[PDB]
Amino acid sequence: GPANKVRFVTAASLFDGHDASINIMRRILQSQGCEVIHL
Amino acid sequence: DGQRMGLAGMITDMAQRCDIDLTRYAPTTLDTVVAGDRRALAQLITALENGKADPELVSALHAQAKAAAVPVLGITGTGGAGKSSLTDELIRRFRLDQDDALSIAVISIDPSRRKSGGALLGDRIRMNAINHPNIFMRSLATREAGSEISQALPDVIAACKAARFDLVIVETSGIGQGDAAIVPHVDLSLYVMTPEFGAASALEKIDMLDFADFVAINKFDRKGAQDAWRDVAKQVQRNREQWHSRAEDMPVYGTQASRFNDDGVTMLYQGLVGALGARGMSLKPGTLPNLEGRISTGQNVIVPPARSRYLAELADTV
Amino acid sequence: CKAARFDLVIVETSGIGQGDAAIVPHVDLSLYVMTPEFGAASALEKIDMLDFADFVAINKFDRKGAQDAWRDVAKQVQRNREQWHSRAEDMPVYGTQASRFNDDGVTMLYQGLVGALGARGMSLKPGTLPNLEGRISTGQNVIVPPARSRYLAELADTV
Amino acid sequence: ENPNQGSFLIEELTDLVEEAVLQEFERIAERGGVLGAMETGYQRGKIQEESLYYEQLKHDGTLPIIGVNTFRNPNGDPTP
Ligand SMILES: Nc1nc2c(ncn2[C@@H]2O[C@H](COP(=O)(O)OP(=O)(O)O)[C@@H](O)[C@H]2O)c(=O)[nH]1
Ligand SMILES: [Mg+2]
Repeated sequence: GPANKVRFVTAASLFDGHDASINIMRRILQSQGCEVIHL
Repeated sequence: DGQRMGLAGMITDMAQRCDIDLTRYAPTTLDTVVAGDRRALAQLITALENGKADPELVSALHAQAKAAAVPVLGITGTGGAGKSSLTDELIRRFRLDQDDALSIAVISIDPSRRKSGGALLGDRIRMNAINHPNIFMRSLATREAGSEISQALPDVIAACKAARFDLVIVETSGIGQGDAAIVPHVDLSLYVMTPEFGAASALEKIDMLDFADFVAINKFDRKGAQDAWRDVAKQVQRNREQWHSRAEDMPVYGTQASRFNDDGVTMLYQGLVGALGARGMSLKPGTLPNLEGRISTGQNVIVPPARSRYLAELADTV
Repeated sequence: CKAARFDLVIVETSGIGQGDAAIVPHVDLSLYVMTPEFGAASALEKIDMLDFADFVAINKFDRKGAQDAWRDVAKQVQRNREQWHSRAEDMPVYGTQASRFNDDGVTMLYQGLVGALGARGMSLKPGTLPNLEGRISTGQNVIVPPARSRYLAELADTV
Repeated sequence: ENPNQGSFLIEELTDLVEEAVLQEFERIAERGGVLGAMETGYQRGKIQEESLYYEQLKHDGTLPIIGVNTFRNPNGDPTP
């Protein structure tokens, strides 16, 4: 594909104790072969 | 709608839509860079990463780096050792002692996925103490099949050095045993280790110890802390061939990163301050309690392991 | 070595790092060993060797977190496998104990490897050992139940 | 069969040795069981170190051992 790589960042807004949504988003993005910094 | 069209398809459309590179948007000079911008700094970093810059620019970068004269400290070790936490603690101690009067740069390198093509640059998460304009951090991926360093790592190192910062810390990905990709390019070497590392004889074939400047063992909670430290110190002495010293004085100290205000952390910071002074970088006189010692005494620990399994005792009582 | 007309070829590599999986195309079957002390659960999702290992074994329940590591590793193997519709406890990951002789998990791994070799069509005789089942050894034939590791502390308190 | 009559010293030594032994017991327990000790070679190395220290001190001569470090009779040492 294109020499460029997809760089993403994922997180949750202030004061929402749930986190699994971040994980579900990020693992799928990773499956799509995109580099993401999850903070 | 997410259930109807599917999250998978939504992500595919999101991925394909955002597909365009920003290569044309790079600058052509270093004047605004040495000025102090950050967005242009990231622009230069990216352009060097993809190698879209003229060799003249890189030559000027190297020329300025030859006048940089700045500390380049690398920290590496086994995967899952926890080097990132140690780096965070070191940065925190730096800020605490020097009253936020330094210009700290941090570079991390993470492995790529050799199959899917993507990666998970998951190291900035552990660090938390970078909420300041005077400390800058950056992450890069592997992107290459074989090594564990960038195809342009020296270039980005020189670029970061040119920015008139105080000290640059760099960490690679988790290393094997036969790898020394951080040795020749950097100035100072910190290697992390764990108590669960195998037999004592196995300690004699970790090639990283050969060039290691300072070795620290993390997470002293587990068994064999003292025994592991003894064996590590003895092996370091043997490899150094400095038979004139006794064992306890070798420059190897191990700390427990996770628990707050570890004494060994302060000891290692004191040692590294001495090391930088021996290499001569400008810094203010020390201000923290500069203790002596070699291994943390587990200070302020909640439970002396002497009472770890109390619940079994209570059950037996019942 | 293959030209020597032997039954089986086994090759052990050097201690690996994280980005190293060079053995993938040169051999047929992949066994990857691991320790309970490996780092955080989120960390393990970056060990590329799991993308090709036909079998993964955590060895020795010396330290703690053995069952925790087993659960996490099995779940991540499922996650990378894309075999969603199957429960984890059946995944091809087994945890054993080297030092202990006659370990149960070793036997389980041997039975699985026999099955795998039969899949590739390797001539051999029918089985002879008691074909036991399970996924993790119970630590049978152990000298002391870990429950009483620190008996000397009890004696000192007694005195 | 009981020479303790008149003895502070026997009791003092007994209690001190008992405390030292129990402290070493606690250290052994913290080492994680005798089997773990055997696996890690803790006591083997400890004995090695203590033997080296003892031999070093004996060769130093700062410990009085009769008839080895002194009283070297001028007749040489034939020892058939
Ligand atoms: N027991 C213990 N665990 C630690 C300590 N420091 C870090 N850890 C563990 O290490 C994990 C972070 O590892 P990390 O630095 O992200 O992995 P790395 O980036 O590959 O070095 C945390 O989840 C902690 O559980 C410590 O001092 N003691
Ligand atoms: Mg990491």
